[PDB]
Amino acid sequence: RQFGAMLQPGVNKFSLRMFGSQKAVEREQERVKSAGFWIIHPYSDFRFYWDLTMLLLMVGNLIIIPVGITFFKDENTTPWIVFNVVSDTFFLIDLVLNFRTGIVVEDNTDIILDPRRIKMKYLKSWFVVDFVSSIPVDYIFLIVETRIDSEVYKTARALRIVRFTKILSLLRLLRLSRLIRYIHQWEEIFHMTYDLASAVVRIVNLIGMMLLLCHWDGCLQFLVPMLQDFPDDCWVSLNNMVNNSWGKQYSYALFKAMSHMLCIGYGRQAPMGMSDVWLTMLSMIVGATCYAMFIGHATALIQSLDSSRRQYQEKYKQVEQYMSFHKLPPDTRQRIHDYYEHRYQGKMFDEESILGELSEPLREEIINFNCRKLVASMPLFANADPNFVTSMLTKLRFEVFQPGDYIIREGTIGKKMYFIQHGVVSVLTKGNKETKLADGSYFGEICLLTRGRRTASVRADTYCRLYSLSVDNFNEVLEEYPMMRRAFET
Amino acid sequence: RQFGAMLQPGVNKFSLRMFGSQKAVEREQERVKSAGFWIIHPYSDFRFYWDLTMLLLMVGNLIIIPVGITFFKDENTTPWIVFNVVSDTFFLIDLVLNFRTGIVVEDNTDIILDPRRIKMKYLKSWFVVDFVSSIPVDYIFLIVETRIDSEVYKTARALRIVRFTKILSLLRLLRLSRLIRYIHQWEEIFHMTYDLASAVVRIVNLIGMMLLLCHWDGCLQFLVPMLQDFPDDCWVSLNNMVNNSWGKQYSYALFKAMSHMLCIGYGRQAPMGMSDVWLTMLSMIVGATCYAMFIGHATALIQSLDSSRRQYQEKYKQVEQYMSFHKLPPDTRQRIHDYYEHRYQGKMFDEESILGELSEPLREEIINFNCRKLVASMPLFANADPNFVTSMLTKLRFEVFQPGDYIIREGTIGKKMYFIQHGVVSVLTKGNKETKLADGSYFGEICLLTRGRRTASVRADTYCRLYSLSVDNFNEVLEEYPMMRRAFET
Amino acid sequence: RQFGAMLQPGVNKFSLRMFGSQKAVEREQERVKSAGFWIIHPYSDFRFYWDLTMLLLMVGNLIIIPVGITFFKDENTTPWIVFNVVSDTFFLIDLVLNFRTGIVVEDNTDIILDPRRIKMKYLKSWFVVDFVSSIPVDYIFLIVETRIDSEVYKTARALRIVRFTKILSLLRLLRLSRLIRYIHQWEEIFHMTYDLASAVVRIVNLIGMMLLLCHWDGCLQFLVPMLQDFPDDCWVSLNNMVNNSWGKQYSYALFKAMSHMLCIGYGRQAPMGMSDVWLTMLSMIVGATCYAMFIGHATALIQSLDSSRRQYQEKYKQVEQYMSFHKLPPDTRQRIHDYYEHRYQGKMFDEESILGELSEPLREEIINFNCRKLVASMPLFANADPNFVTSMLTKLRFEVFQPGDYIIREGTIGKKMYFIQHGVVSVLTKGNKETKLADGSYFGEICLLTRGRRTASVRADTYCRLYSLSVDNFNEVLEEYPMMRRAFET
Amino acid sequence: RQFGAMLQPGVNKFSLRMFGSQKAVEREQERVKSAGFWIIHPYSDFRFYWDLTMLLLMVGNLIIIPVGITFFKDENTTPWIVFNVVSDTFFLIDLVLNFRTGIVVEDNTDIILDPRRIKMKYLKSWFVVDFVSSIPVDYIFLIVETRIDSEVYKTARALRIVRFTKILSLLRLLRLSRLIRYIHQWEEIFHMTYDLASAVVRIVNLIGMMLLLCHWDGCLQFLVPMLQDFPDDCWVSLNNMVNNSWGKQYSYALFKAMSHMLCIGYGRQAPMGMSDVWLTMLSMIVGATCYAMFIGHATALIQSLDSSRRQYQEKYKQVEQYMSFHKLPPDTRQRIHDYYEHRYQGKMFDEESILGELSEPLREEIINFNCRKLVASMPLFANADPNFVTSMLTKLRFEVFQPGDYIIREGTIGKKMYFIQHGVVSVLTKGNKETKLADGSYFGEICLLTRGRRTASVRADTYCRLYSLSVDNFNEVLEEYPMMRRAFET
Repeated sequence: RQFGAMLQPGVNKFSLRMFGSQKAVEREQERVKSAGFWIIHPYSDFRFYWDLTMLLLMVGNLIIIPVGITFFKDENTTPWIVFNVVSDTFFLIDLVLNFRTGIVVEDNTDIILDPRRIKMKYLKSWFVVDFVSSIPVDYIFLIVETRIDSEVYKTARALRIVRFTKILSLLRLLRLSRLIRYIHQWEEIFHMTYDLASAVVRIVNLIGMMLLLCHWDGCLQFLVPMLQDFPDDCWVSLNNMVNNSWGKQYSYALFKAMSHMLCIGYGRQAPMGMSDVWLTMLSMIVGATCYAMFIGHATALIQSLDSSRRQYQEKYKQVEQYMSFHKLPPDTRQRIHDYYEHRYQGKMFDEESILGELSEPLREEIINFNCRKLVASMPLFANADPNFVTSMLTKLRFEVFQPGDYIIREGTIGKKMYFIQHGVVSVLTKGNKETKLADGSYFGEICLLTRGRRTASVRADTYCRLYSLSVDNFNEVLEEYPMMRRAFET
Repeated sequence: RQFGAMLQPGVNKFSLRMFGSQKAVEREQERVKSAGFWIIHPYSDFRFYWDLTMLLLMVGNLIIIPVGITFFKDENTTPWIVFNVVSDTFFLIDLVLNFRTGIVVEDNTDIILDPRRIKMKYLKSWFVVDFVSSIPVDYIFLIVETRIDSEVYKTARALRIVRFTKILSLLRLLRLSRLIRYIHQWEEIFHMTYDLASAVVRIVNLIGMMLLLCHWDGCLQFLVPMLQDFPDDCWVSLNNMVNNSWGKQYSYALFKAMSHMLCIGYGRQAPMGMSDVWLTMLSMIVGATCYAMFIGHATALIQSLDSSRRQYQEKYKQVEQYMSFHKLPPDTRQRIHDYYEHRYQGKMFDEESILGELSEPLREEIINFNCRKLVASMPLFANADPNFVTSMLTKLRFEVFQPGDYIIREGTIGKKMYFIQHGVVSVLTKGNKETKLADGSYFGEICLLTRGRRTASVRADTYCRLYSLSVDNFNEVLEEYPMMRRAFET
Repeated sequence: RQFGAMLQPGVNKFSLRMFGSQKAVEREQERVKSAGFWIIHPYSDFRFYWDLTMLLLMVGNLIIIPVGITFFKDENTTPWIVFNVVSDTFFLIDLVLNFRTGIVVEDNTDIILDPRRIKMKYLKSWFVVDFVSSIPVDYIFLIVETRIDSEVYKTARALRIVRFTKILSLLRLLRLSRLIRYIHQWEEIFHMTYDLASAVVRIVNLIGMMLLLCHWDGCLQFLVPMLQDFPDDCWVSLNNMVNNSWGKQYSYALFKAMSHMLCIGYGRQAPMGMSDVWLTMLSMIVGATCYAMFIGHATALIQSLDSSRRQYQEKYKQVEQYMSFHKLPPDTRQRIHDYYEHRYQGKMFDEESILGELSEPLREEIINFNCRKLVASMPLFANADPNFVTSMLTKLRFEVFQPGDYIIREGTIGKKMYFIQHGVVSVLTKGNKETKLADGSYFGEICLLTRGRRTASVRADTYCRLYSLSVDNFNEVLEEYPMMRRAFET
Repeated sequence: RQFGAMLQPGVNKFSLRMFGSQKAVEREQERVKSAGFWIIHPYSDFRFYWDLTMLLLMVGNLIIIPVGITFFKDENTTPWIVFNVVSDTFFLIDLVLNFRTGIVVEDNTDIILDPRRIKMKYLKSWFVVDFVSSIPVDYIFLIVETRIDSEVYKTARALRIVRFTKILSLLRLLRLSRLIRYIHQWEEIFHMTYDLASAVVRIVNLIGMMLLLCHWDGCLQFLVPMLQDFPDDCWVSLNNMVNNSWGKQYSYALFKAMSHMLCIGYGRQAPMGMSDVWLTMLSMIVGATCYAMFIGHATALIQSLDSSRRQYQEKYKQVEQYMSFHKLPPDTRQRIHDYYEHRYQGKMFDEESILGELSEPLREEIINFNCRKLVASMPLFANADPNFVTSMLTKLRFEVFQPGDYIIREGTIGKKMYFIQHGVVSVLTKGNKETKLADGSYFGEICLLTRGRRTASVRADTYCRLYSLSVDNFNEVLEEYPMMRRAFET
């Protein structure tokens, strides 16, 4: 009874992350607990360990089945039959426990209590191939022949029947369907892989798929000549590899299939019999098409890694052509380039969209973390309450000046007041000699309470990073807060 | 007379879909019925079955003509002449009924009653090649020779004349023009294919076109050596395939042409005579260029299948670089990632454009289906009339909070009221212990009629999916409806 | 004197198009006539015919020079020296008249009267290579040897000197610089080619460039073995092509170079001497890199032909994922698909940008051509003056309803009035039986003068294409026109 | 002591550019001068010359190590040991001075005074491979064998031990890690290379990397047969290259590796022993995959050079489909094309974004340089002060009319006044005969002070480039300046 608890998802970094909170974990735990009979939750640690063992089984079979069919004349030995029957039992349990399982759609739990509803969905999608690739069809074929024909050994049928055994045993490698199914599942369901698109994981997927195609192709290149008992014009009988060892035969047939794949050649020579020509042609067209598609795939998947730099390069070419179209002096043309490279750093983003997409809690977390220590330094705001403070902070603006600008103009209208955030400025006066501010200071206070002319003029001494604060936004926030609208006059 | 009714489009899932309503079907039915003489409507079931038979004919001819020209020495037998003449009659009827047909431009009916207007358009576009590829030009050439030269058998001309027969019979495979024409027509005119761009259909189109080019190339590789009567340096005479059977000759010449196409080799060896070198060169350059273009095509057509996921990946890289550029704590950096993955689910869309593109009926169908049961639950709105209801519902906003947010802040200005749509929240009070709402409830009613301070503060206990409802939009809709503007005070 | 008039641009479809008006043609005619000495205007018919003859010369030389150097032992005959000297005279006149010519930058006339200013620019860019590839350097080398060495025939130097003649005569094929220069000039300066990017022209450019590289590569593959006098391990001496004819030698060396280019093989065999290995390696790497770059080029240039359809496919995938994310009934999911396919027709555009980019004259030409006959049909507007009419028409909106919509709702607020433009609607009333309007009618008049409730309700009977006309835009235009603001009340 | 000054960055075009101002240069100079012990600033001329010498060393070793291992039987001579020990000393100093160095992150100085903090970061990243590739591991292996085994010469171990010496000496070519590290550093840190993405530099990087892979592959193809002492089926022993010279052996093994890379063939023949087959297979798959990835890379990097022209082509195809969708007369369809080609010149930009991205100083520099001489020409503005002038100039608009437009309409409302900037217009009157203005004039003055009807109507006689100036923007700027609001009435 207590072992029936692993069949429901638990507290685990993967479940916790994909759910968000332990409360959500127990939530589904109960959503499954709506069940009467044991239903496997797809995220239940049981099914994860199941699928791990079954991934090992599927890979072992897809690698070992063809090599055992084609090479190893008289393949039935005391082992390899234990192997096929153990694999068949595991995959039959896979077939059964496949009906009684939790499906997931849209990341929304689809656990379907109705066995028929899950059974119907499985029947539609994959139960047919899983059935055809679960039962040892070759063994039941051999059986319905051994009983019917006593003279099978004496008759030519047994040779036909051994050829049919070797051909029908090839069904077992439709389990590639389950392999790709469970891999896609436990890679997109997997979160640490769902991130970045995991170009490493995806390209290793692709390398594995090409290597498997090439290895099955090699075993095929050797199966088809063998079935016809090595005619005098099959490569196995011109390369004189009839009496060789299964290592050399496999290695060289894999050589041929990989030649055809990369379009580098045929092998030691060019096909000479009709079976060779048609196999070479099928393998050339399939291998070369698949390889070129895989490489177009990986090329696009790599050139999608520098997207946010290609986009900055494009936006700067547009700035270049605007500058040209107005024929700007090559002094301003250099100031502009400096400013761009020192604002977008070879990577584009948008502090307006990327804040119109976030929710209000996240908007406020970023805004607060940015402007807290800055706006808290002023006395006229730090004394107010968080309502007014963090309803004002949403009017701040980002600004990246350049060494030499007149962030303020002497004796001029100062409609906005600035809050510095980085770099260092130097306020200037005709009378006063020098003064500086940096890394969290604030200037321009003479403008907020009353409008007039600025008593100074500051200069960016390095790449300052001020935070703007206008007055129209100010008094719009202000008229919402009469409480502090009254007290500012004094 | 009654059979002249199939020449006009009818009620049919394809016609119904491409027209929209049975009224539109009878509409055109009459637009064609503007005719006096039988005019084929391009969508008339007659022309569809016509084009089906003619597609079968064109494919049969493009596959059977070259193989019959090149191989089969003394090709004229009791069959194959019946074949050419039946094909010629069908294609001549195609030529005639091609003038008297309905053309379609922009999906706007172009049925042109004026025979001259349709005849002139056909003359301009394709009547010339269809004429050159309809009449058995080789037969009339042979005839204007048999009568003129009695000593044709005795003279060397007959050998010249049999070579010219075999060359001029090659015109019949300009019907590829009609094949691609009718396929493009009955694939874009076809709607279930016009959807998704039908990558399956398009890639099968491309595979068919490459296979046809490669098969014509094989027949050419064998035609050109044969015409010169197998010189001692043509592959047919070094591979010792003069006395072979037409199956082996075809299979191996197709082998060579496919080698040249994929750039895997020449064949058994490298060309040795000048005709071989120049054929191999023409075939190499044409095959390799065409194959590489087809594969660039299919690569782009496959990488256009994950567009709406590549675009989410790009937008998230921009969020990454915004986060970096402000150096956010790796707690907020994780909250943001969670929110994104749980709002755009690896697929981008825009509920603002995708509603500014739809018409007003569809805007209202989506808005209604979304917010009906939600806004109907409140008593203060369900009692009003659809005018006010569905003129208000256009101010609702979508919002996806995160487990732990303070969707409401305790004792704070509640300028907007929320309508929940999913998940589950938990209102909280200092005095009250607990309370919940979920899956279609509504809270925040104390704010609409009168403005003040919220008596509570709620928390997202899971990934809530509330629907916002402000008050400025509210009273803007309200001042449009004085009827309910008066009654809300009580 | 009168022949000095062709040196200035004239009235011609190319000049007329690239200038806009015959007044602009005479404008520049005078801008050049600012000259004292004959200056060639780059668009002067003289320079166009010049460049045509010179394009013929450059192509003839790039094809004939290598074939004459490598093959044709003892190449100096009574012809071919006339050929080199005529080509040298034409190209020297090209060098001279290259200084005295009109340059063009930004499509802004750059005709520079100052000979020094044009001379300085030419010196910087291309005068150096044009000088090195104009004078017969091999002839002056031969001359400074014939005079210095009487025993040249007797000495081994003459063999060295004939090798140096054959190598130094290779300079003449730097005229490829001029070829690509003049082609880019007379293709982008050319307008009918500057359109569409002329994918045909550009891909033929690329095919020509690959064919030229491959042909020079063939001549090189034959030059380098020959210079060493056919060592016993050069392909020319294993393929036994020493005593062959220049046709076979050229054809097969071009074969080899094209093999290396496409990466299909080497030739009859694989290199065996060190010169062969290093030539084959240089040619493999250069040919294969260049070919793959050309094909990436042409692939992108073809996949840039269906841009405005790929973009519709992307926008519709985003509509698909919006529909999914709200789980819409598969009835609305089909209405939406119908509307999209019947509004954007598989091709995206933006009637807002494409009207914010045009000038005001073009804005008014399109707006007028669209809405003239429609707005003129109403009596209350046709009686007003073009000022009010065409200041109102800028408030019209485009709208594509769908068979079955209630374009008007019965007894409802009709804030906008519609002008039909296509399709056919059917107004409905409880009392009135039926009525129709189509293809240029207008309805909804009861709303403009006075606001109330609509006395009817219309339905889209086919895919109507109405033109909206609101009342807020109406009275905003109205308050600008008091003249007609007064008279509407009656 | 004074030599300890080069260890800090100085005044230099690279430092000056990457910092912005000499004040910033001395700023960091002091930020480093926060140090007590000599710390290498990564931009210190010392480290730049260091890295130059070390780049020379790394390239020399990556080219000379493999060629010395594989060929040159009995490689230990009086030279080459001096070479390995000098290289080892330089690279060990690299290892030591690697701990005591300035790191840079985000272009923000990361100079870390704490030796442990820099040491810890280096330990994490690359100290491990740099240690494994710094010490002569093969020499210490040989030493711990020479002392232990006196009978090493007599025993079979010495042959094992010479094979292990030749294998373990291969560690030294992990310095490719440092090579790519220092190249990426001194190419992105390098600014003149960081511009344009420097497609030239990047493609030369890629060509160098492919050439190095191919050269190591050649040396490997020769190392692996040699270690097994040239079995009777290694290409070195079928191509009969055992007794050859190291030049021929190297050149032909590089031939083979480059064959496998481009997928052109194997070599003189196809592998025959198991070591040959497996090397050829490893080299085929690695070389072909890497080459195809490099070429996808370079293709995308070249097709990213015409981005701002591809984007204009796309925007114009959208204009084409808008024109079609409204079926415009092919006169307007030509006017529109002329206007586009003469406004966006085959290159797109956005004078609104590209001015919303710039700071306020740069906004004002471009605006001033554009409109200074234009707005200064008018008397009513030039007499005002820069405050009003340059607060007005931000309302100017750009506009490109077309020869024949009525920039003004006769006797019409002239809500905007124009400032010409290029081309030439011709004002017209019923009474007045003719008049012109061009290249910096100004017209439309009768409208600003008082509103009425224009007394004239002008025409674009060429492609004018006026600068618009509305009146609503005018009086909005005006009500901000009462000073000049009063004086305009007179």
